[PDB]
Amino acid sequence: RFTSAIIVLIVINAIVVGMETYPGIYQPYQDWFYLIDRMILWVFTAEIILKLVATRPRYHFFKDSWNVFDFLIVASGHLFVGAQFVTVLRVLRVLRLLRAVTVIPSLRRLVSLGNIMLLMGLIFYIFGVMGTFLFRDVAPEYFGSLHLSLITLFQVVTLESWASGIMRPIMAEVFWSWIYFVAFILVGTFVIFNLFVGVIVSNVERAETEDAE
Amino acid sequence: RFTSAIIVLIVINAIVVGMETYPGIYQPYQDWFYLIDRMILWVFTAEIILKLVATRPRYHFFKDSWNVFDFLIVASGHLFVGAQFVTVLRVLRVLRLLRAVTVIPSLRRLVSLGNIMLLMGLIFYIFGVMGTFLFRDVAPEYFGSLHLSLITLFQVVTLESWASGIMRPIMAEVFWSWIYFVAFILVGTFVIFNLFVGVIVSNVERAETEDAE
Amino acid sequence: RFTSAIIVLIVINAIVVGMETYPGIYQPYQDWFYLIDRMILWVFTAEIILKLVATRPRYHFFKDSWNVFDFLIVASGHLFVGAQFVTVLRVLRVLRLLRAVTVIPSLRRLVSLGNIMLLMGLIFYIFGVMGTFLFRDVAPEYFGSLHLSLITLFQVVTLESWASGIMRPIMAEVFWSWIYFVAFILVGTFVIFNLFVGVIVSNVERAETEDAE
Amino acid sequence: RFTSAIIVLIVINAIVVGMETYPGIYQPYQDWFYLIDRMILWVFTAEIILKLVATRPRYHFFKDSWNVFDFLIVASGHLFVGAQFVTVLRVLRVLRLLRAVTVIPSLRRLVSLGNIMLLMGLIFYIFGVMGTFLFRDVAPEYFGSLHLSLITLFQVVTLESWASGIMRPIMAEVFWSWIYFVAFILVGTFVIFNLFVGVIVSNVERAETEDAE
Repeated sequence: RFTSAIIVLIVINAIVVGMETYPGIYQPYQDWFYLIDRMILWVFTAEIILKLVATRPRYHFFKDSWNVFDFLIVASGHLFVGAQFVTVLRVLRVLRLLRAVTVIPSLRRLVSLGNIMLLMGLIFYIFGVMGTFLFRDVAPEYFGSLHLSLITLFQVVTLESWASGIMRPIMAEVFWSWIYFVAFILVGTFVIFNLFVGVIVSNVERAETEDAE
Repeated sequence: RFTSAIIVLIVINAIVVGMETYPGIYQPYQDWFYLIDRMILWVFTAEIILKLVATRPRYHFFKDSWNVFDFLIVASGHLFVGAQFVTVLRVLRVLRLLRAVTVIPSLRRLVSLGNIMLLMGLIFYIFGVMGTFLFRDVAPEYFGSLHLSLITLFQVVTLESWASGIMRPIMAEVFWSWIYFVAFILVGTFVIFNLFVGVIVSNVERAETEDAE
Repeated sequence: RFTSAIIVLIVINAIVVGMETYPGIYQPYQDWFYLIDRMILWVFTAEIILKLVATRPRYHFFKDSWNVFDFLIVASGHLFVGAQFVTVLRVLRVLRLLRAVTVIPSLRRLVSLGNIMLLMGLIFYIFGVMGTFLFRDVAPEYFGSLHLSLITLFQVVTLESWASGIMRPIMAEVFWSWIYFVAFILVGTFVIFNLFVGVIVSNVERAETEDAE
Repeated sequence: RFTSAIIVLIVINAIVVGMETYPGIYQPYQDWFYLIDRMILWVFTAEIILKLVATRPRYHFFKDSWNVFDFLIVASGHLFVGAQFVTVLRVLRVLRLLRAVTVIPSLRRLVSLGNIMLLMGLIFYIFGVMGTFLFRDVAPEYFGSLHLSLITLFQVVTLESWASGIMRPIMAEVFWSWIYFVAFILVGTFVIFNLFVGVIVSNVERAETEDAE
């Protein structure tokens, strides 16, 4: 019943945080949700404390990642409303909704690429700098800076409005721009496909390892 | 021949409902399709009744989901044209075209995510509220409300016009907006891929279970 | 050498057809490509005839689909330039480039859904008619007609500009329009994924059947 | 330590090339990065030379593709700043960042379609020419030329703004244009899916061959 009680509050406070967003609800029942917040934080501190002793020596609790998360989460919520950064700590309190992941199984269940990731990162950097020198002057919004180039090239990998929005217009100035992007799309696309082809093989392999165990 | 006769009418009435849409056809042969509708509903009531007795004791019919569906469908079509909600019941009559699914096999053949679905739902809620507070004032159409945020964030997951349509314009006001969406896209995208990676493993597993049976 | 000779011409005439497109090239070497066309058609008729006798009794040739294709293709190209439909037959001549598929292996190599396809078709028809009645008046371009609805709903399945281009604007008039499309997208998307999940299982199964053979 | 030393410089020069992009940084520390470039090129020439002798007889070095790449890369960087094409050789120097791929394993690890690729290429050519004759006059930007048609048809395969951006507008002039594109999309899409269905089967097969070895 302990866990169920906690999971319940999480959902309850979770829905309340959404109500706290509405400026309207805030005028009438501003305090009501305010107090309920103080109450939940308290019950959670008590919960955390209990768990601490029960975990085994207090140490073990600090060993578990899920527990430490719940600890840190509650800690931030504990910090007085006022503070150097009243707002940030105030907003980070919403992170407690993440408690839902820890408290309930399965979710945690769901929650080998580095190599390819690094290669791709290198690729983006290369084309990012090249693109900047190639279209920054004429297209300052997209290619103006290295960071602007990074974001635009990420947009093209997602293939969102790459032609109509980016390439077609750029071709007006530079007819050969297609030479730059088509190849980029091919390489980027190709890697992504292989990446997936690799994640699933490791997936199926895990299934077999599971049967062995 | 009984089933074939029924499947035939379904297709016939199915094509007629499409004709009933055209205001033009309505003027000339309005009545012709009108009468054909009354006739089909009748033959279907007779059909349903027959099935009821044949199913075994009348009970069994009420046991089958496909049969109950056909029952409820026909029932709605039975309700007099006029009624409190003449229109709704009148439009719901089109649901009888769904009879095609029940009557013919295979279709029914085609017709383990909850966990991930819940996690994602939680995620959208979190970002939905955050986005509302972050861009609602400046971007009332997209972020104005919690529900508006939900729809816009769903659009970005589909990756449709996220950059050109949403992000680029939002960056004008908030340059850091990219920090909010890129991460969102990664998380959302990542889950989706894993979700698929899981549905297919359960799929292939079913294939093996089938051979065992 | 016979086949190689034929494959060569195909590629040669194939490149020529592309040149025949340019109005410029047409002025200078209009005749040159014109004559080369007559020559190739002739050599192909001779080829077809030879094959006919060689196939075994002439009959067998008419048994093979690839051969009949090549036959029909050449036949159309044989029809005099002038005719009732000088243009159509003239343009259909380009179909001979398809000879490349027949003549060369592998291509033919590359070149269980019906059930789902039918279900989906039914689905589109249902929503197509519903959409027409729902937004045709206000949105005649997209929903104006049943066929217009079909094309727009196909666009949304491809997920191309569904929100920014279609849904967002439609919401201006109808705020609940999202209720109609989101569900549509889910159903359509879901089926597509399962469809793929099925094509690949049949694919892998074929691989195993191949090893058995 | 030798390799680590080299991998380090690569990353260091890699970050410097990105700084060399900024016109601002260029004014203050233009020379500083300039000299560091000369120094790295030197250490790399020495590196290449050492490897040459160590490879076994100098020959073997010239046998390895990775080594030859590193050789050619450095060679271009060696060419004096000034030259017939001062700029091109100057820009190609960035290719040395590719050294990262050679020097570090894994990347190289990541780095059976021809048949389908050829078929698709043929397909694009066919539709490319047809599209040109069909919409070039009215739509010169998209269909104006054979090459313009190629790029636009590639855009539609990516499914980016095909309807809203291309098809819808084209329908204004030609209502039947949908007949041309829908089929194109189906064929192109279908092949792509099968292509993937084939790459992964070869992938999984390699996994099995690996266990055999």
